[PDB]
Amino acid sequence: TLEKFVDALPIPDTLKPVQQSKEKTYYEVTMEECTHQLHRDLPPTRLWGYNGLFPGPTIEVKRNENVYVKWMNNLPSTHFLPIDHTIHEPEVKTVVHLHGGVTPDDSDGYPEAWFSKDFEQTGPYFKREVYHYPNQQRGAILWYHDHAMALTRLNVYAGLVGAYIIHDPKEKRLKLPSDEYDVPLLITDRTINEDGSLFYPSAPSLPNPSIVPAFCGETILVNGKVWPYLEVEPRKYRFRVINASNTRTYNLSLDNGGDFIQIGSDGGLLPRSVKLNSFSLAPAERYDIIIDFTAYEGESIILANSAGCGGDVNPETDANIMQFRVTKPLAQKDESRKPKYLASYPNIRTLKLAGTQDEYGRPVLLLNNKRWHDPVTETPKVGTTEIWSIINPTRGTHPIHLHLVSFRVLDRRPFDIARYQESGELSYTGPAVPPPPSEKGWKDTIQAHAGEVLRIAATFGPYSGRYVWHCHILEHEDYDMMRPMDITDP
Ligand SMILES: [Cu+2]
Ligand SMILES: [Cu+2]
Ligand SMILES: [Cu+2]
Ligand SMILES: [Cu+2]
Repeated sequence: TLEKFVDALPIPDTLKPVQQSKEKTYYEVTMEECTHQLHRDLPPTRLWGYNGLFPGPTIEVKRNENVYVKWMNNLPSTHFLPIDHTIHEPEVKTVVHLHGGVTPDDSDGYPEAWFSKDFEQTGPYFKREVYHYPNQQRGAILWYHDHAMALTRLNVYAGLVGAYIIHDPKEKRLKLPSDEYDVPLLITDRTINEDGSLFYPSAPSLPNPSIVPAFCGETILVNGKVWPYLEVEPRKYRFRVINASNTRTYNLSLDNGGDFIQIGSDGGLLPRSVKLNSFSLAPAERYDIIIDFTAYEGESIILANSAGCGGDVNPETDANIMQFRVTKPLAQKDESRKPKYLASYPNIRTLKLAGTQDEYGRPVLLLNNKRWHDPVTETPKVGTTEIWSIINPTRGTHPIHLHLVSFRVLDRRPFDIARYQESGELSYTGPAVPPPPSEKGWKDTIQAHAGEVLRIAATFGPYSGRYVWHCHILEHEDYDMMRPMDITDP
């Protein structure tokens, strides 16, 4: 296996605008086939990257900045990863979803709004080349990634992911670590062949290739490098932790026993910070955290992982994320702060997660037993608030993502799965459990654990139109755990 901690952590450059005035900002981003070395001891890997970079450039914007992005496809006309034609016209389709963006529906990256190279061919919902991000929303860690119909697991795995940070200037009074002490950590597990090429499985009378129900990579990367190290000064740092992996959930900790200070979730700052010894981070979740290296001068500290992916973690491989080396000399005094008080925050629908089987014996994962192409059923009225009760009788956790909105977690409550299985009866085996401090703020991707009913409260706005909701395990999303969502307007 590849030698851990021999490559420095890349920090993606911040994208510079093509045009910026006091009232509009214009970006252009091209998807390019490119080659990048993922580890000291590997030949360069063929990847698909935004602006030919992996991860894509970090986009930084201000709350309410009027932002436009022209996302362009400069990619080959055939894919280099295994395509399964049975889960359903150009072979390569792309569309960019700004995950967590409060976005009008024609700029949200609808799966059927894809386009091929140079917009030559476009899907049925294609409408515009330049996407509009009004950014009228809390400061927060967003990220952007491909969302093309039936291809999302492959296009993201190929490298099409990037960070997107909304800065709210009113938060600058909290004096949280900033500038070079504010670092995104995009975590992606991959399997890499001896020759440096990406491996993605082509099989689980099955079709060949065949989609797989889950992908667990052999190696962990952060910001596009295998098991990297980051030299840090002995002071406070802010890290924007993004799980950009297809399937893998991480459970992070520090091997010197230190704590994290969580300050933010998907939808922005928590109401109050939380000292944590460890945390779970499923696909597309983000943790905004502070690590205080002040008391750890000279130490090497491993960011460790304890969560299995198709088996227990391997102490020599996926038990490891990255290594901090507290050996950078202090440039200036640490003027940053770790406040404990961060922010002040002032119909019912029932949805069933379940899996069936297709004609080939493969599992198909479904929301409410509906296919993607079935007529829409989740149709809340713009401006209305709903409580969604998400019932999970399956064996595993599903990280559920609702587009457009962020939501509040009400509670989780266990139920007997065998009983529910047959009579369809919701017989609770314990009291509801309110969200921990980590989930007392705003979320947009939420772990619905096995054998539990999860309740969330969302207000559906400010925009109306056609959106989606789905599991963010991309191997589930593509087959077929995704549904349209119409926010209706009278
Ligand atoms: Cu996403
Ligand atoms: Cu999303
Ligand atoms: Cu799922
Ligand atoms: Cu989505």
